Amino acid sequence: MKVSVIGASGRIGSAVSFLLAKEPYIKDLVLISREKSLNKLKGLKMDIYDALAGTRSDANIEVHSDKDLSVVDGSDIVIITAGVPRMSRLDLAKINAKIVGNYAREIAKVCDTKLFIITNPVDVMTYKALIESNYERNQVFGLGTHLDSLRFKVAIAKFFGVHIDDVRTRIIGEHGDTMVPLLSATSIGGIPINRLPNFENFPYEEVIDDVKNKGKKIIKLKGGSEFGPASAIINIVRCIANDEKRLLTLSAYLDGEIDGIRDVCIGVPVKVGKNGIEEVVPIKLEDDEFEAFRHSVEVVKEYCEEVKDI
Amino acid sequence: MKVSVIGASGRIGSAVSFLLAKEPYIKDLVLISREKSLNKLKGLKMDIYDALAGTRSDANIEVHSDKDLSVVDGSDIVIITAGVPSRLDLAKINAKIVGNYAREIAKVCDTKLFIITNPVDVMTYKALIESNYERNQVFGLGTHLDSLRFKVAIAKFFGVHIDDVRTRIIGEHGDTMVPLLSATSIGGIPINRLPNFENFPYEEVIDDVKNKGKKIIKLKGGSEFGPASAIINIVRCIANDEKRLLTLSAYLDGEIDGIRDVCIGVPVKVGKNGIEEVVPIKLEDDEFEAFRHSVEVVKEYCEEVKDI
Amino acid sequence: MKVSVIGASGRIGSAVSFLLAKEPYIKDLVLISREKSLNKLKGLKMDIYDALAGTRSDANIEVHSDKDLSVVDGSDIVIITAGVPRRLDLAKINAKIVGNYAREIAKVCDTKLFIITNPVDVMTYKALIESNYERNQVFGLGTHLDSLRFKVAIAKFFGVHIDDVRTRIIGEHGDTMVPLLSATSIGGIPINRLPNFENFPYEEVIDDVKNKGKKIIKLKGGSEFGPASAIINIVRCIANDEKRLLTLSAYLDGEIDGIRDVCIGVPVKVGKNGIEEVVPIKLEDDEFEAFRHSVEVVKEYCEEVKDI
Amino acid sequence: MKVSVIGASGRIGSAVSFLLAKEPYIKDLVLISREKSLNKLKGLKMDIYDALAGTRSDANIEVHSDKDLSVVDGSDIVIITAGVPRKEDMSRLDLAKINAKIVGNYAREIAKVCDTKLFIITNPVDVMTYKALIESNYERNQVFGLGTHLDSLRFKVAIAKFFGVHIDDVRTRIIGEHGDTMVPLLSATSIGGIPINRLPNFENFPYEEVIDDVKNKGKKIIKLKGGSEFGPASAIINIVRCIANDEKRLLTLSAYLDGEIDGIRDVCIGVPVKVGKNGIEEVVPIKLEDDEFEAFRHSVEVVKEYCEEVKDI
Ligand SMILES: NC(=O)C1=CN([C@@H]2O[C@H](COP(=O)(O)OP(=O)(O)OC[C@H]3O[C@@H](n4cnc5c(N)ncnc54)[C@H](OP(=O)(O)O)[C@@H]3O)[C@@H](O)[C@H]2O)C=CC1
Ligand SMILES: NC(=O)C1=CN([C@@H]2O[C@H](COP(=O)(O)OP(=O)(O)OC[C@H]3O[C@@H](n4cnc5c(N)ncnc54)[C@H](OP(=O)(O)O)[C@@H]3O)[C@@H](O)[C@H]2O)C=CC1
Ligand SMILES: NC(=O)C1=CN([C@@H]2O[C@H](COP(=O)(O)OP(=O)(O)OC[C@H]3O[C@@H](n4cnc5c(N)ncnc54)[C@H](OP(=O)(O)O)[C@@H]3O)[C@@H](O)[C@H]2O)C=CC1
Ligand SMILES: NC(=O)C1=CN([C@@H]2O[C@H](COP(=O)(O)OP(=O)(O)OC[C@H]3O[C@@H](n4cnc5c(N)ncnc54)[C@H](OP(=O)(O)O)[C@@H]3O)[C@@H](O)[C@H]2O)C=CC1
Ligand SMILES: [K+]
Ligand SMILES: [K+]
Ligand SMILES: [K+]
Ligand SMILES: [K+]
Repeated sequence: MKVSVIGASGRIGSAVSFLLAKEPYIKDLVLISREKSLNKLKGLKMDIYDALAGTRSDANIEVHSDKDLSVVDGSDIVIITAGVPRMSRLDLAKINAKIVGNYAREIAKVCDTKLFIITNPVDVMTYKALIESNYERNQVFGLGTHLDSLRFKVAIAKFFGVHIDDVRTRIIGEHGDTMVPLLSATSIGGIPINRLPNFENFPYEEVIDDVKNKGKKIIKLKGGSEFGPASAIINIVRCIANDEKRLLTLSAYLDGEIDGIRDVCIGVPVKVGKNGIEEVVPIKLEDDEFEAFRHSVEVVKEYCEEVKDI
Repeated sequence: MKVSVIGASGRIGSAVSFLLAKEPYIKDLVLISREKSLNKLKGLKMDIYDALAGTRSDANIEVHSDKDLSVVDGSDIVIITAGVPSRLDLAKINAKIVGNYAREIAKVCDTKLFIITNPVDVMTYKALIESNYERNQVFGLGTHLDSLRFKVAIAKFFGVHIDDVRTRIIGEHGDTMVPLLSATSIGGIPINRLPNFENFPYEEVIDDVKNKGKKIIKLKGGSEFGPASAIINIVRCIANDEKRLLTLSAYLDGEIDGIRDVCIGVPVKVGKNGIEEVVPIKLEDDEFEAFRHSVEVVKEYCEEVKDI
Repeated sequence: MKVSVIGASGRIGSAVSFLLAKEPYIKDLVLISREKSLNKLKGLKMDIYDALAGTRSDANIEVHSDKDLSVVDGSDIVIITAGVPRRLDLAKINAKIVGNYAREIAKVCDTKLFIITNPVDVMTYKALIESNYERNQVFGLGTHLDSLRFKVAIAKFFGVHIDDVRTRIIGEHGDTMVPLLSATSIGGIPINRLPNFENFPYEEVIDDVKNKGKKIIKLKGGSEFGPASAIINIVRCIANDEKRLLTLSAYLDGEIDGIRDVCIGVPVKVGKNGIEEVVPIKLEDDEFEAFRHSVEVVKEYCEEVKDI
Repeated sequence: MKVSVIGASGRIGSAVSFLLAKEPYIKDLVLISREKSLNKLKGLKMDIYDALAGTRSDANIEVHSDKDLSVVDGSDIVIITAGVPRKEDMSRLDLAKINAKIVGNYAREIAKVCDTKLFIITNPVDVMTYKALIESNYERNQVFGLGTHLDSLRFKVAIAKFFGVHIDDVRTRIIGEHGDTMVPLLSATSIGGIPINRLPNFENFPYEEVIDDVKNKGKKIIKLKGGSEFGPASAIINIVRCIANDEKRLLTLSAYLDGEIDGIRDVCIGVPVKVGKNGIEEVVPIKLEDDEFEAFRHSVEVVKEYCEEVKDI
């Protein structure tokens, strides 16, 4: 497999590149940056190679500028982590829709691939990448409410005193304040947490608000999330690599699977495999959660229109 | 961690010895068998060693007989996979086997006993009584194996990676299972809230699970790799103190409806101290009743093999 | 990746199937046996599925007899473990088995043939000829396993992790082995330079490495976990195009001292396309002479089975 | 296992915390920082936790400051990545004097709390490891640094990218100082176990150029990206794994010598060390060639001079 990370010079880009080179199935890895940042990537290449030596891993890392994206040909996934530093949730959306749109257009002129969008707003940037690439919807997806579901997993596991991996929850909709945390998909060991001791003392609304404000807290404290997002990305790349056909949650295009909702890219239950988003699974939603998903689809559609012509 | 396997010459025993030797935490593995089978273990130690050479692993594998169980001293866990393949007959014969091994082990050291011998929910109770060990240290691999088989059948009907399925079965490792369809979820999403669940043949699936052990015994001769890997998950949770909610044959002292004096498959939080608590999950109505029925039948068998 | 295991009902074939399904790249695994063992395979498929559920792995296992080998088409690799277990007579018996299998596999598709049947060098040669496959596509697990056994012996005498040891044995998987002390290392450090090499019983250890197969057969009934894990390493090298310098039974076409028309254990670069290169390392005169003798006997046995 | 990373707010420290949290044997991870960097660690703990949610891992990350180091009590290892940024206007002696006080104060206060292993990453790593062993008054088997091992992995990268081989198939050793007095052991350099002198095309290996590159690779990574993080962090994890699972592996680390090599004593320098549950369990005295052994004597002499220069800091 060959994966090209556009934005490898950044925080998430560099972490994703190192974790990706370690991945056994990743043979070739193309690190793409703006020409000015290319030296930062040279030092990433060296650093990653050193880690590969101390990880019993190997990869052909390959550092290029963004000038000619023909270096991404043969790549099965092009992870776009490139984003301007932040200026509202709409303003950065116009700047980053410019960036992601140009990257998707040029990538599509060069080859056919799966575009993994990490730039924020991730649902709007995934929609912009799909629009400008003219790629089929199975090929363009963004890491969205999955990172939120991982932060939720942490909160639940720490409260219930279990290995973080034993918790498995799902949050759909916008990677933002209009999240739709599915408490019916929240379980420790496959057992719904409502049926577990002390769920009555679980501060769910506090925990969900904290989950919503965790990205901001990490920006304010360290300067931005890097390892959490990067690990979440390696999961998706591994699913695509080994055709694992897994029910995951990704920002993908809806075309009537869930309540006839179309013309948007939002967090949805999807079956990921070698062909990207193979199907948007229409999981049965409670009435209150389905309403919240409709609302997040409304806000995301408004934002998507504000950058459709960018 | 030092783990001793009693019955390593068997199907499950040899598979579990190879897998445990590969585990990084396992530093000392003590294989044990009847003297008449000790040579089969001497070969096993060799073959596993070569496997360790080709898996980047290392382990100090000692091979001994069951005549001096002092070799199990220092064993964090002792996995008893020893036993012969009439139900009350297998419970009585394997109860002599497991009870003797537990008594002798308890005279050597204070370890945790992982009973794999069948009837597992009864051999686990026999091990606990004949050891006098604290309840938290004796546990058995019961409904967990059945839950992995159910996991397979679901993951194939719904066309997902098996590991995206996560289910749970409680009660007896036997025809009185209590499968928790309310605790069956793909991606955390209950199957009841998933497309095509209507056409999921739950009843056929659970019946095939009930007899999958007998069908492997008929086709291959006995479950070897499935049971072994299931053992390694428990050994890992104990070694790394993962404090995970699993399902094991464990002693009940009233955590679930005052049910006591029974070792049965239950939700248990497992860590460095074996069974750390019997978590009383809120069961459904039909489920809790099939669980009291499984506790009833299992208590019958435990009585039938108490004077053994 | 799709791999077919021809001979999966066997001891080695079953361990190889369980480990191959557990691998993340193996998406399809086609287990093939004679009709008389097809049921044994359908319980292996079940048993492995149960392990895959307990190993967070998944795969699509397909069980078929050897009657119609069209079930192997699409395989990147076909691992032939089918073979009468254990001299020249065994070569003839298994040359018929391997020759017919390679003939019918080559009539079904073009694939890589990983040959485990013994005499592995001779059987790899017979597979190459009877399939008319390219020489980069046919290879066997030969002296690599001897090197892993030498690895165990060295690591134990020197008190180091088994994986810290790295040695090379070339030539035949047998009594014409050519152990290369010049390549035996610990941490990359040649063992001669290490402390206490003067006390290492090299000749006794190599004699033991040669007879280790015979001893595992006498004590347990045949090697399975060692050879299976070794096979996994080779399959993984192909599946990830690791381009690792390994030792495998491969066809020589003059890379080493103009030695040709033989499939013998040699240093090769394994990758996506199989034997990408036979690397002619600098062998001492003594080692090279032993390699020439080994090649001689292997060619004698290869001629004795040239029409079988 | 409980590992305390002092200096986790940095590049090496944060990378190492993330990897250690993922390690299955790490149950407690204590991240320590200056009081002005504690927020940078509370963001780190969160980020790593999210990573542990997406890596099927779990750990109890506790975030404290360097004021009270009674928080590291119970640690099997304390990895000190604390160090000053090497500004261009800083000599070797200047950074040695600056980081000798940092490492010495941390060693003294960590010893006042408990008895643990001190994994020194701060450069000059040999001199800092020596200062930490001295000011901790610990057993010499318990204090050890990451030195020529990283230079060895970089040599491995340069070898495996020249010979067209997987990186892990190359195994080489560099002993001596994590610096210009390095002693690369071409005797201990191999591919698949085959010494590389016995390999096709060793004639054209630019070994001397390669070694000068491996000697300046850290400086180049600093110039380009700002400092290595993943290389040293992964190497650190390898050492922690050998200690935790008692693998008894022959590694190369900065360790104290008490005569194992030609009566060379009173120096923490890069040497072959069998690492296990008890840190440096033996300094293995491998048979170095004459030129190699002279170069090692030289590296020891220079490192002893650096140590005398920071003996009273
Ligand atoms: N929803 C999710 O899952 C998450 C999404 N994110 C998003 O991912 C992005 C990456 O953030 P992060 O990497 O942490 O921060 P960085 O700012 O460190 O990454 C910025 C990267 O984007 C590149 N870049 C900046 N401006 C432009 C431009 N005008 N044109 C092209 N490339 C440009 C930078 O190159 P240079 O080196 O020249 O600056 C650098 O490669 C952010 O947009 C962030 O919002 C963040 C966390 C989680
Ligand atoms: N808990 C679970 O989910 C499962 C448990 N099992 C149970 O575990 C046991 C092992 O099954 P399996 O290994 O597959 O079958 P095997 O018969 O292949 O293994 C038998 C093993 O038990 C030992 N053994 C047999 N009889 C005695 C005896 N009288 N005293 C002491 N040791 C003895 C044997 O030693 P020797 O070779 O010397 O006879 C050998 O080690 C069975 O009781 C089986 O029912 C099996 C599968 C599922
Ligand atoms: N070089 C290596 O690394 C090693 C290679 N080996 C070799 O591999 C072979 C298998 O070893 P092992 O599995 O332990 O032996 P087993 O006897 O345990 O299994 C034999 C397997 O070979 C198949 N087989 C036997 N005879 C025939 C035949 N006439 N036609 C087709 N298939 C046949 C069997 O099918 P069925 O089940 O129907 O009988 C079964 O699949 C042996 O030849 C052995 O020498 C073994 C160890 C080390
Ligand atoms: N042994 C090897 O091969 C390698 C060694 N290193 C060495 O390890 C150290 C860390 O490198 P790196 O993390 O990349 O550099 P950074 O500057 O990125 O991080 C420096 C770290 O050291 C801490 N620190 C700085 N000054 C002091 C002080 N006076 N007292 C206590 N803590 C302090 C910082 O905390 P704050 O946030 O307050 O600044 C921060 O945690 C350096 O000394 C470097 O030379 C690095 C790589 C390889
Ligand atoms: K890789
Ligand atoms: K081990
Ligand atoms: K698989
Ligand atoms: K951990």
